[PDB]
Amino acid sequence: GKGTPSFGKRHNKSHTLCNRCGRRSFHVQKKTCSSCGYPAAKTRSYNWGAKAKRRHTTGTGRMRYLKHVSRRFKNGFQTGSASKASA
Amino acid sequence: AISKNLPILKNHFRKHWQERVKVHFDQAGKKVSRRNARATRAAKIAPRPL
Amino acid sequence: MKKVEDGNILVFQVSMKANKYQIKKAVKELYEVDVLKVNTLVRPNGTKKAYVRLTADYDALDIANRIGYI
Amino acid sequence: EKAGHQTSAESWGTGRAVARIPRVGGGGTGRSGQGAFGNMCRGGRMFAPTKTWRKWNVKVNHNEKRYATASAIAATAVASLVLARGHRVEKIPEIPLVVSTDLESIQKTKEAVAALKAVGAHSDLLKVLKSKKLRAGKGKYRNRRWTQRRGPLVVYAEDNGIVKALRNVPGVETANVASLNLLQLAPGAHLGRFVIWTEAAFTKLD
Amino acid sequence: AGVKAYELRTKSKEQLASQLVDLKKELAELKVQKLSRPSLPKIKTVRKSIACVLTVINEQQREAVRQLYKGKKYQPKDLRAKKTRALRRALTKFEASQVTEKQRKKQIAFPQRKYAIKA
Amino acid sequence: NRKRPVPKGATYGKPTNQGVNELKYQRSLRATAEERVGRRAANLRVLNSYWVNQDSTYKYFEVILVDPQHKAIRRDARYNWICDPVHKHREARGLTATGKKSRGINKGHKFNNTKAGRRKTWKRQNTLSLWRYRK
Amino acid sequence: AAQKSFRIKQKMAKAKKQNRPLPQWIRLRTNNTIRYNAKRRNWRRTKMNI
Amino acid sequence: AKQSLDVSSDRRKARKAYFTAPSSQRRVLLSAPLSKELRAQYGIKALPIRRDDEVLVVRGSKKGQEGKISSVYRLKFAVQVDKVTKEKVNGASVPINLHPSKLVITKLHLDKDRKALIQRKGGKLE
RNA sequence: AAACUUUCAACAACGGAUCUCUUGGUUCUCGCAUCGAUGAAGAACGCAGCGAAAUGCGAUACGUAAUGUGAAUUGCAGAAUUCCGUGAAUCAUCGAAUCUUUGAACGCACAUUGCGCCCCUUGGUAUUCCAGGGGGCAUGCCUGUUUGAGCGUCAUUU
RNA sequence: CUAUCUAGCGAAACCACAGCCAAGGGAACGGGCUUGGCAGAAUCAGCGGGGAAAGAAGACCCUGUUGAGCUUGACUCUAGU
RNA sequence: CGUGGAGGUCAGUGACGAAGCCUAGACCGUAAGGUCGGGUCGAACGGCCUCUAGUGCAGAUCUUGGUGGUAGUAGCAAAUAUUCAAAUGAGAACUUUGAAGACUGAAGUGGGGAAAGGUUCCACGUCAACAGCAGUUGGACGUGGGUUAGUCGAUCCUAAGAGAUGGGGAAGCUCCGUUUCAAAGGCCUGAUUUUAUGCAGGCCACCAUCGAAAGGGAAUCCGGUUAAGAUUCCGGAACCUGG
RNA sequence: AUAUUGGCGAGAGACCGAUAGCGAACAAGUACAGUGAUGGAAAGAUGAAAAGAACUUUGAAAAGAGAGUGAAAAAGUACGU
Ligand SMILES: [Zn+2]
Repeated sequence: GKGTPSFGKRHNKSHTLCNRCGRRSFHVQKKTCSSCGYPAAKTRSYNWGAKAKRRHTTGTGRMRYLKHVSRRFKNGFQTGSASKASA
Repeated sequence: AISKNLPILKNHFRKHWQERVKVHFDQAGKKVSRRNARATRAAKIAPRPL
Repeated sequence: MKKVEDGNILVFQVSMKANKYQIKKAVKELYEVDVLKVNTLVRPNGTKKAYVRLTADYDALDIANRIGYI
Repeated sequence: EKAGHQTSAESWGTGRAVARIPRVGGGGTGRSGQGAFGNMCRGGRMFAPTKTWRKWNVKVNHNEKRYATASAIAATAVASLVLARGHRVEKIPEIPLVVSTDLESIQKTKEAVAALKAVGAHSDLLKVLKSKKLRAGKGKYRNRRWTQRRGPLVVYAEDNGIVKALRNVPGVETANVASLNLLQLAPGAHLGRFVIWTEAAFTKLD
Repeated sequence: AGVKAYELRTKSKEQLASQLVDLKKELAELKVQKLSRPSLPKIKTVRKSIACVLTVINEQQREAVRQLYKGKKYQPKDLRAKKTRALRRALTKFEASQVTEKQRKKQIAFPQRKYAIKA
Repeated sequence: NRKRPVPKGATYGKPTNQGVNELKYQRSLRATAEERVGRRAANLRVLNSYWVNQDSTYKYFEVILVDPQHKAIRRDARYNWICDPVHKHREARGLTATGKKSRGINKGHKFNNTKAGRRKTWKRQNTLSLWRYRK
Repeated sequence: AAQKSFRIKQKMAKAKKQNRPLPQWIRLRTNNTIRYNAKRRNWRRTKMNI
Repeated sequence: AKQSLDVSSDRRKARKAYFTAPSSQRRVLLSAPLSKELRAQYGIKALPIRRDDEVLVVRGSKKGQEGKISSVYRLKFAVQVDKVTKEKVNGASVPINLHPSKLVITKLHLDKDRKALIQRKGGKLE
């Protein structure tokens, strides 16, 4: 019984989609995420998991904001606007 | 294991030493830096002596 | 189109963020027509379609091809 | 230092009719099941991975280095050696070849080249020019694409334009006598550089 | 082609207001046409004119606010600089510059002297 | 004392490590004192602290903190050093006067192990220095 | 499921719009390598995992 | 020999840089040498090719052909000439792609900004 | 004697070795100090005339403003004349904006596109009910403002 | 109903090289070696004598200065009390 | 003897053909090997003196890939069963229509749902692959269409239990605790009609929140309609809730 | 003055040359597996240029045979050797 016929009973979910990271890793009864650790304010990660870290660190996404910071620094966090010569 | 008629060495490498090796490839670089710094300190030091 | 020809209904893709009030209002103003009820559903491609039936003072087919489709 | 080891693989141990190399676990992909770490393994760590802490530089006693450079200088005055090293001095007045200290002061390639030519070096200069070749190996793609012979070595005592003047004629190099390099006097460890000395340089020698 | 930022910057709050609603109607119609014509590129040029206007209407309002706050101690966080979370917290130059009174005296009576060796 | 927070006294290992009960925290109570009020007033900076009372169950400290964004401190010389981002949570890195103590920071033969910073000094004496021309 | 949450249906809709062959004109683009939609999916070959 | 600590003699970065050059530097790379006639007129060796320039082919099987540039097909590093084409088996025409380093310019499309560039280059004047 | 088997060769298969390539890796060295409640890193769903991805973006959605450059883009369609010009561009630069649903994540929740409270404003007869538009309500802490508590405690009205 | 024969479809195990015996000697039970018997293409269905056939570096036994589960007035400790 | 790379040298070989590969063709060497011809090929390569190593395979139940004999072999035999004709098609044991023969036998091989899937639903086109024969057929391929609610659910309630907060432990990640050793609110409306508003009355409160698509619970029915939706659209007839 | 397998900008190598070099030279932390933590590949090369084979003929078609392009088809998007 312990294999094939018992596999047919598999139709409830232990985890759903996590609001925070979007994997199907959000444990319904514990109401927490096995990957990212939501709803804890900190984000789950471990030093024994270099790969998992690499899978999710900064730069693996869009860097909507951050990606623009060093150009900004390169020009001294300028305020104002550019002049226009003429010819 | 101990064999032959040799001196008794005490090479202390029982320890993960490979995680702390410092090979000074920067020997030449740091020198060029040290000088470029000595140069420009003296520069802004007006005619003072360093 | 058949809904226009036979049911006095204008059919629209409409903001996902809309609602039967917000839709009726916009239809009522963009097209200067009166509205009987709005049904809506969320199409399986992720857009919202709105069945807007006009009151009997209006003929949707008329106002369909005023807007300029057929 | 990580290569070959970015896996949680394990031996299956014996009993599975299959070598006991560690194998990558899980499934659903081609790589689950496969030999891991370990130097007969596609994708595993190499044997005795190369380390930076290899000894690169070698020390040589200063007195001996000198001895070497000395010998190499003596050798540039022996025609038969200079010839065997492939310098084309089969003509040329005498040897050591010495040249007025006006050379130190030339400013312009064209005039430097004309100067060298007159003093007998046309032929060696050509050699280099007719010797440019695409490097045989694979270093061709490691910033070492071309190969050419070695021209004359001009030594001076003061630099008033001869260095920049000559820095673009294929094969030729310039040197202050005050310094003077074994890698230049005996290239490939072969004795007998074709050397052109300015007077100035020549008397500075002792 | 469509609108140009500069031609728009000369107009009133309320002309741009109407400009928009016409541009809106514009695209409103083209969508009806996009769907019986086998491709309608004219639309991207009006989709953008819309952006241009909104941009410029918005430029106007910000200046407005910026003006009726000129010289004032508290500006909206909106229109403050931005720089960086850190740099924003750093001492002002004044604050940093602050030297205790005992130090003031010392600095005034014993500064680094210029000098040069030889005789 | 610090009770070794292991499940039933169970230690899983060699006997030298099997202790649960005569075990002592390397940092002092006063440091635990500083560190908690510091977490509570995280907008403040911990300057110092001093003992004021104890019973069998508790030691009591008054902690001194300073407000780094109040203009009386930012304008004061003398103290505005504490506004610098490097003195963020000094009591959590053991830079308050209690921290420097427990941390073994003093001049002399009795502080060899410990005082350029223990961990840092270890790292130094366990580093294999290799020159280009090997000595 | 039938009574399905909006989040799920949303994901379902996106998952359906992605379910098409490669647009043939991409193949005509200059320096184009993409020959076919290699990330393509089927309800009877691979589940969505929600 | 390079001398600058800011230029790289590196084969790799050179190739990357050419192959990923954006339209604007690609303009500069697709420059062409003026004819001798044109070279004496403005005291200048070459210019970034442009559309509506007249041109001679001085290399390769189309040598000697002449014509107007129809487009500078930057994303291809190539230039096409209103008049230099292949006729297919099915009678269809199709542009030939030419590199401007293999052309010589015979009539510049002058233009206020074009002139200014010639001046900026140490070109004649008028 | 075929057929069959085996050996060798030619041509043809199978398979991807070899050689040559290399916008990648790897190691050294030099220069620099800049994430986040002014909402980061990270997640989700969207945005193109014609796109599934990668890349880029946020309902202003493969981008808006600005500055330089000075004619492209290009698979096809298409523009537009703007090509002696405040001006092409899937260009560079970037100082002005936009920046959905989220996330330390902040009204409460969140296997829910679930459920409140407050100010302004617009409709439906409306301070109270409904709907639309805009702006708000986390926690610890500091300095200060206001309003308070305790025979903790002072002085007084009489 | 299979097996069987046909069209279509089409795996796996295993494989040093192979495949007829008697005796001999031989790592003391040979397909090969030595001496003899012999020995004729290509094959089909069956079969279970042999291939000391095939399936997991022997379950039993011993060795190893190799373990683990378990017990106890072995050794050394320990939460607790 | 032979290999990757390095310094030197033959001003070495090469698109008039480098390297590589194939060849019961030739020659040198005891051998490791070297050399040549012919064929194929297309961009680089070699000799000599040195330098340097990630430097030479038959084996490791070696690693990765590729290939055989086995073999057109084992097999493609559970679940009673098929047959005639026409149509269509390049093609029909297998598609569609007709006829026959049978089966599931309402404890169904009927009609709906819950979990789960996620478009598999419907239409048009359509067969390379897939459906271990076939295919014109399909849950497949391509292109489209499609899910309509005050009344059906969620939503509200509370259950086992989960869990913020005053706090107490803990070096700390956090652990305990849920009315708990806490100053824990907000409901009416007068006053005031400077006003819709601050206030004057006043009672009541050991009291977060999450947790049921089968528990509790406000309210809809019949007819008609689509390729595919229907207690949701249409027609008609009602009811509940707030105002 | 010291540290620096992270971040930004650079110059290099007697390093590796697609089973090598990072796991990834490619729509690679992708496809795929697993309830989950995690595990995690394969995969580069027509030609200078698509000139990517008009047209004829056989075939239901895929294709074949001619023709044609090309320096070469002993390069045919199954593509260098
Ligand atoms: Zn998560």
